[PDB]
Amino acid sequence: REIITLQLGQCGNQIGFEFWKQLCAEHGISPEGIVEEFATDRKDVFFYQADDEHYIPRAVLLDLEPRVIHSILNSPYAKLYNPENIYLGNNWASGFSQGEKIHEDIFDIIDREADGSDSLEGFVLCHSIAGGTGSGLGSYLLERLNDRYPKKLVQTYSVFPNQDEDVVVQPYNSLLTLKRLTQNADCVVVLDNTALNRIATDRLHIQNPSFSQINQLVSTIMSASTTTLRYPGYMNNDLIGLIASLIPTPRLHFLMTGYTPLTTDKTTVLDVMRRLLQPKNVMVSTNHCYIAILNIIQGEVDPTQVHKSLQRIRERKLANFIPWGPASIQVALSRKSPYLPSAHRVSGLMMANHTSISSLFERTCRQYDKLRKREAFLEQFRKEDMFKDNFDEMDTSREIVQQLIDEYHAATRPDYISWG
Amino acid sequence: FILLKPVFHCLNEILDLCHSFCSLVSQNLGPLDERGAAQLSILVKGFSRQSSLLFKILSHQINSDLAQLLLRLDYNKYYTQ
Repeated sequence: REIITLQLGQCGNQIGFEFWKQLCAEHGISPEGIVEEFATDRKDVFFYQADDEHYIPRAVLLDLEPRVIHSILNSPYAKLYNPENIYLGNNWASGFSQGEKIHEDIFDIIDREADGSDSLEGFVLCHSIAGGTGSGLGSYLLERLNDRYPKKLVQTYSVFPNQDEDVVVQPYNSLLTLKRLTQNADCVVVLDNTALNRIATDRLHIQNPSFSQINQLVSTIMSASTTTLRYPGYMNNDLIGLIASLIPTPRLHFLMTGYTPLTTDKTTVLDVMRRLLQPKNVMVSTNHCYIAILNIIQGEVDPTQVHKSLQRIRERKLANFIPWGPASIQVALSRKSPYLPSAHRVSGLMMANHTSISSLFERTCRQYDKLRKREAFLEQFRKEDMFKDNFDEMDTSREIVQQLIDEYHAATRPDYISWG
Repeated sequence: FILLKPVFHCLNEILDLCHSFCSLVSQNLGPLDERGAAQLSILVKGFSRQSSLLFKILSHQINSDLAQLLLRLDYNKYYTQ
């Protein structure tokens, strides 16, 4: 069915706008919005279709004190959207309380596109973790759309703040938002700034204007992850069947992402599979290993070569991973997109459950604990104190993510007959 | 796989247990006290039995039916089965 996307945060609104630019380049529309007669493709799961010849993308544009949204206005894509949902803090708790006081009218904006379409499948949350304006508010609406509708699917697009230590309040914020993503979202697509910055410094020569480049990298990822849904495949071409294969344990819903062209600014399948398994073509940063991998192909692919290629990785002993179930590596095939200039014809995807990211989590679980011993880096905001007078909800969230780390460490081994 | 009678004669029972399983779990989303746990243990042991029998039957010999085995055996958990 149809999928509604919601973007908040300034960085989130930017990457949502660039994503819709990428899809306007993808789909049979002009940059004004008007249909082009050159075109197979479906424009229904992400675009509301009138006959106003300007098919409006199904995005909910919310903000706090619009600054970059003015720059979103000065563009030729100002005729692509106008659903009139633009409305005028620093912490998780302050942003949570500010989202608390105005919940009725933003939820009326949600109920508007809920009543606008008749079929409903999923909500994509475009959000940055511990981002200030995004944090608190995004966790609040995440709690509310899961509590209000238990029949739909919740997916999130999320980056990870990592700068190798400055914001001293970030481990509290990420800790609480990770609780809310684990208990109020069914699947989370995890990215970080650091690995994409590393790959960007690898391909280009960039130090200062990194943001403008990594946005392009992210948008290529999010378009690629939706090519199987927008163009009709037969495997996991709905969101529900896609997420139903990727979760072996209901606490594990974090998906690793890669992309086989590391630079785009002939091939057989075993080549791109082996290039795919390398950690440098991976976009997300003791024995730590995958539980189950799904890889998705896009290009001119002969069908018998994929069988030989999977046989090749079986013979390589590149499978030095060992979970406790026979749920295995997964191949899928979709077409490369027509209708646009398409360089580097065959390109790959991976969607995998990897426990190396738990190290990333425990770094936050390290940092907050140190600040919890010092008690000088909570910054003592007034709404933060009124919202929780004892600050034991952060301690309870630390307990939940500690159980999450123990369940990860049990999921690494082939011994999960007992709970971890 | 309808002319080859053994693999047919176990995959039909895999299909028979699945309908009972999905009907059984949907009755109680709480704990199972109508002896559904009793049938759950029997069903998982019988499923392991039937799956190992069909794995021996697959191992005519078309490249596709043998080819399916290696996808599930990438992990080598049909290695000890």
